[PDB]
Amino acid sequence: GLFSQKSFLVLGFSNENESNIANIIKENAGKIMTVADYAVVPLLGCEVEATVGEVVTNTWLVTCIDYQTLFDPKSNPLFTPVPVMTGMTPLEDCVISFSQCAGAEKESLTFLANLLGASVQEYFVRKSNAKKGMFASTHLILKERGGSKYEAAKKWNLPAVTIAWLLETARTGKRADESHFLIENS
Amino acid sequence: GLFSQKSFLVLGFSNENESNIANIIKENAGKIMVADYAVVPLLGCEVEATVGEVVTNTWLVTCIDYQTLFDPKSNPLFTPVPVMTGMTPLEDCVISFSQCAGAEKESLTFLANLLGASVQEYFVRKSNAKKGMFASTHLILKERGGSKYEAAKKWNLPAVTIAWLLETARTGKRADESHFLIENST
Amino acid sequence: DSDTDVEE
Repeated sequence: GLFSQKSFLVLGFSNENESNIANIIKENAGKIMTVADYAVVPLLGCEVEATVGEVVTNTWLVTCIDYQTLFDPKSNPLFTPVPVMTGMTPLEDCVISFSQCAGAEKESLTFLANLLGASVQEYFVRKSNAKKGMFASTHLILKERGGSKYEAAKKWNLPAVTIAWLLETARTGKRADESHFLIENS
Repeated sequence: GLFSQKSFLVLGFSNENESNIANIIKENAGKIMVADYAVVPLLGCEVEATVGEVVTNTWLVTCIDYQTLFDPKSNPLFTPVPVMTGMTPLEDCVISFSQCAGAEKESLTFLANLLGASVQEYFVRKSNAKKGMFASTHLILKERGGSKYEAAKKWNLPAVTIAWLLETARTGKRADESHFLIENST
Repeated sequence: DSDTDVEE
């Protein structure tokens, strides 16, 4: 099993939600609780008074399972609790598209972006289209230099930023300088 | 240079093709003519003269694209690839690739076509005549991960390893996809 | 994969 020889605490979720999560861990050879290897917590985190090896997110758990790989939680900031300056919405007029992101990582970035007041769009378009129901885009968030959307942003002169821009925005409560997080400089 | 103090021998290419390769080798500091390497077509040709090791232009072009000198044994397209000629085992297949780029991808697409498959950029669930997309039958990739892989799982379509392609190629017989699922790769 | 390239 993927989670074989690993023990888990499932903290921070509703009764129904943690029952599901626990079952998924069990279905992947993990044990539910001495010291547990992992405390699974929601993306934004929660109180963990118990002592555990490391605190990790449901985004870690699910990604790990989706790719049948035990990713080192430190390999992605979404794998451990993400600090968000509560109740702040510094991205209230942004229309964000993601490129190069898939699945649970993408569902989590989406949640964050909405949480900061952004609106997240599947299609990266330069101009609003009411009949089509799409809004002009203002940001593109991506992992690497390349691909259709990246070229479009370059052409349209829209900022193309690494994920760190989004997370720095969340931590501070303030819209990070897009120019410090351009994909061209990574 | 990268091919600093490396002697080469180009074999099996066309009148012009020989020259383009010879050029790109000098252009990265190698010498032409016992040679350190013998560059031959993807399918390999007649090598009488004794050389260090027989590599392919796919290896060559790949090396230059990364500015790294790769071990020829570290990828099966870097050395001549066995193909049972005359066979079109992939006759009815429509193949997408994922996680493959540049020279490697040109070569794999080469072999796929050779076996009589058609190759598409887009992984496509349903044929769309207006869009020009035929429904895909196979995904060929490297790891579990990414949107192409997720569509394959969701669509119940085989997402297989590169070795599926090369084994079909070797025997002229369609490899059993179930023996090459990326889902089971370790 | 610089492009998603997924359809339907």
